Amino acid sequence: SSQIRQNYSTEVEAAVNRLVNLYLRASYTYLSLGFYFDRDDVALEGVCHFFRELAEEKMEGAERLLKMQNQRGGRALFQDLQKPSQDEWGTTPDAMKAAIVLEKSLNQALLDLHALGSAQADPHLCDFLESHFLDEEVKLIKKMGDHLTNIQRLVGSQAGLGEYLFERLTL
Amino acid sequence: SSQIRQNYSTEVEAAVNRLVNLYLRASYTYLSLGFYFDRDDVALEGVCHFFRELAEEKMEGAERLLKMQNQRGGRALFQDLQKPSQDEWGTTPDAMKAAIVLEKSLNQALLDLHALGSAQADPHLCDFLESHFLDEEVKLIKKMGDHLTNIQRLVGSQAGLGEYLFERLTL
Amino acid sequence: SSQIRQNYSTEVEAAVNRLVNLYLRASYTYLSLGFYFDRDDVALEGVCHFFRELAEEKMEGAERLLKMQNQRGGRALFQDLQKPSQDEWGTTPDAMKAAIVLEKSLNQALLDLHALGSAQADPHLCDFLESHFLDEEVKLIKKMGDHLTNIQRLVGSQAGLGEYLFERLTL
Amino acid sequence: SSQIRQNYSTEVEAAVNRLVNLYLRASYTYLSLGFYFDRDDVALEGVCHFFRELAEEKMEGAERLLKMQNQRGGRALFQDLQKPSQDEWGTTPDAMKAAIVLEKSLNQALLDLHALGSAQADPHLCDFLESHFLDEEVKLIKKMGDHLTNIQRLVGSQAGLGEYLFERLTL
Amino acid sequence: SSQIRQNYSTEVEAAVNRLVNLYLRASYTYLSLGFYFDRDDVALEGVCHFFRELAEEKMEGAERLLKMQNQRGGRALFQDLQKPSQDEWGTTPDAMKAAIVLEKSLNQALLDLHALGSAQADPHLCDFLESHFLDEEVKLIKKMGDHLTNIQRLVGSQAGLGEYLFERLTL
Amino acid sequence: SSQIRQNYSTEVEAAVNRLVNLYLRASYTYLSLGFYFDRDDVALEGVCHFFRELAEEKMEGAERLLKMQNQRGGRALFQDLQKPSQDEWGTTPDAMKAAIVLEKSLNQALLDLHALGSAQADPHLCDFLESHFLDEEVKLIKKMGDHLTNIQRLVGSQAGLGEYLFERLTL
Repeated sequence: SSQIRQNYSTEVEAAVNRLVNLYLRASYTYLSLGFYFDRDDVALEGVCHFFRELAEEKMEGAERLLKMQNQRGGRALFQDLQKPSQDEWGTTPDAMKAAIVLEKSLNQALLDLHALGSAQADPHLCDFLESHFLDEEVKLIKKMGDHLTNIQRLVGSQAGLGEYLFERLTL
Repeated sequence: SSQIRQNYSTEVEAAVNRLVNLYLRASYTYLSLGFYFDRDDVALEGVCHFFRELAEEKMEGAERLLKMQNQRGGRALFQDLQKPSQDEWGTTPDAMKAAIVLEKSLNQALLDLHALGSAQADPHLCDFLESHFLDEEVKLIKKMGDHLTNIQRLVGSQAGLGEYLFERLTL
Repeated sequence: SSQIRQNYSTEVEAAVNRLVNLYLRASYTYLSLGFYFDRDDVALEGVCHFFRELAEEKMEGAERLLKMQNQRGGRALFQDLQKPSQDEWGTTPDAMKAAIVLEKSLNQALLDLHALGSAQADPHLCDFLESHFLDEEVKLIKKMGDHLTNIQRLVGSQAGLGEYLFERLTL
Repeated sequence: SSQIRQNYSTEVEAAVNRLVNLYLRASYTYLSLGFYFDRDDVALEGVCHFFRELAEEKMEGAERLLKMQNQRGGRALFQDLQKPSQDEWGTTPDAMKAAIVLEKSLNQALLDLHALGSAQADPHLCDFLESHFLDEEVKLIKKMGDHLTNIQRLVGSQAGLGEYLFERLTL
Repeated sequence: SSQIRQNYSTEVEAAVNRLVNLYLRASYTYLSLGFYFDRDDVALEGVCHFFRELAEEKMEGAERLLKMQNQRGGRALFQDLQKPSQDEWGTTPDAMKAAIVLEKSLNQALLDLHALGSAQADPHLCDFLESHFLDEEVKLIKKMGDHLTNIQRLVGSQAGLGEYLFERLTL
Repeated sequence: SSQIRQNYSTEVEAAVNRLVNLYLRASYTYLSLGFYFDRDDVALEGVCHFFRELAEEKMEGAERLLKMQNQRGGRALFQDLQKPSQDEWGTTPDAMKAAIVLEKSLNQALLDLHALGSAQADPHLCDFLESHFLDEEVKLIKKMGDHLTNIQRLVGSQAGLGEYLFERLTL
């Protein structure tokens, strides 16, 4: 048995492994989003960069979860990673909506894990999530909502022109 | 009685306290304008920053009035501060029009106080207002008019696109 | 409905708006305290500076609450601001006691909101308060208690002399 | 009665004093461990330094607890400090095992205090512990487990040689 | 049809997508290897760092392949990523052998793609692989063989001690 | 038996262990004095700092004794540490008198050990004490006497005011 594990439930251990899978899946989704916007027939560089940077952020999240798993004496277990939900991602608003869906799903998983940690009286977990994950998600989701509002306002006017201007002047 | 007060009428003293209330009310209005434009469903950062900066400017004006009140030997008296006139502020032109209404009201209050000071033969007051308030108001109102003209020219063309471009390229 | 709001109760949203009002009221109270000590017939500069700095701190608190409200997808609503409870604030101990009453009231409002957030299973709110508000209040209240003890020890000896020495050597 | 105390239970106050005693006892234990490894007939400098540094860390923890006690308006009460459990500490693995026992005991005391604070609805305490104590303990216990694994792997091979190599190349 | 594609076969396009999957799978495998060596009951930091760095290198390879796919006018298509072949990776020699198996498999896939490109008379592909992938693989495989020889020589002597010394003095 | 011990009596060895206990007890006493003056209802920061610094000095003394014990080939033995003689320490003169009592007791223990070393013809011990302990004690006791004289002169005049002025202008 583990020489360091203390107050770390099998329930939380399993939930952390599942959350790693979710973060790696998110990273994969963002890899796909980024490279779609790099296509010569899409060609929105600021959008490609926005999603490639998020791919990296989600990988960092997964790594942080895995370091914590080992810090607590749990055992990292990896599962197959499902491919992203789409092969083509449409226009900038389509993609930004998909991103917000994805983050809200990650945020609910974090909230669910926090609730489990509170049920399990695991304050270290609760602190860990609050400190590195919950505020980052709220900030990111707010940024994405601001972006969606701007993109929608622009493409309601003139879609092609609006997409270009958002990419050039916001991203 | 005050050991320093000299040539400072009760009329001007009361009028200065009223003008402080007006400046604090203006500050409050600008706080509300700023945070409305920070909403995820409005999301015009340059507009939020424009009004938050004015909130600070109006607080500075109130503070300057209060320092002067004490310099002259008058007594600062504070009243309840009424909430801003609106909870939601519409589009950028709506908000800029409301700002100009608000500043013209502050400018008339300054002009009224200057007239009172002249009637009371109070040249220190007259100098104080001219030096720190009257030119600032004229400059600010000119800037706001220039902004309104630009915003109107833009949103007459294509409203969503125009609002975005003003926020990105002027503010 | 809000495109970003998630796990943010109407109860907490309303409570945050109420707490903003409380912080702005506190800011106003401190504005009044500060300028009272700037009067030529009170003339305690270090005391004026102490309270003017707190006025600014409480405004910053209100602004932080309002940024968070929008981050979560709630809607800032502003109410009339009641004037401070006094027009004149007595001696330095009187003023410091009033300050401690005021902070304890803000601290209880924070504790009450934290309890609501815990009842609503809102860990982001709980983290937000703990990180930016609860330790600041405990630190500030400790400083104020230390000051009150010192002022009381001094003015028990010789009131005028003691008030002067506190202002010159502590503030 | 205390002019600053607010939402700070007698239960938590007493528990904090007990935790101070535990941290000072731990500091004492580490003082003893350190100087044992400084003996000419033990002579493992990196091990002496490892434990002397922990002695200092635990004293810092006690000091932080005591500052917090006063910040909250509680009263520090000190008890006799029991001497460490051993006069001689064996080999490096013996000592590292004893260290892990000691830290797990401190970590359980922290967890117990956090639970009490949660029962008492004391979020400031909960934040304090999470921010300065709970992650430090988890990090330190992980480091100690890593060290124990390495020392065990080495001394299973050739005990004297392995002890030397750990001290020279890890510590 | 693509406005830029020229001399880029559907065969090579599909083979590039498959090679991306292989590189992402390799990255995943290295993530797992790295975190296994970070376990408190394995605790070989230099080994964890060696494999975590390779995880990053393989992700970079995948990204380079994907940039090239778009440069040529092909379409990135992503598939499910299978989990690594093991959940626990044994001792340092076990892990290094598994790494060499993995790289030889990547190198054969590169050789196979180069042969296809030569059959398809696609010199750009051939240059791309030679310039960014084929020499990197040969260098990395040589390093891994050197490491395996050293680890084997050490653990043939005294396994625990040898594993430690390799981690401390080579990695 | 010890491979280094030479001219180091069992009598001096035991006396050094006892003196370590005395220095650690003194350190503890100073910890208590310091935190008493940090209470919100005592609130004399310069006094808290004066005693917290002495706590650290006495710990350093204990550490120096323990390094010397091992240098000579003796064996450090630790005993239970009795809690300080008081839970509350009164006014600044009360506390300074208690400090002088405490230092005079440490100084007599040093003198007693020096006499023992001279009886045992142990010149290294005699040099050690003279070089690191005896002049430090004489300097510290002189400083404390100077402080007591000043505090007494001040609080004979007006106790609260005098206590404040000493803390602000001497400490």
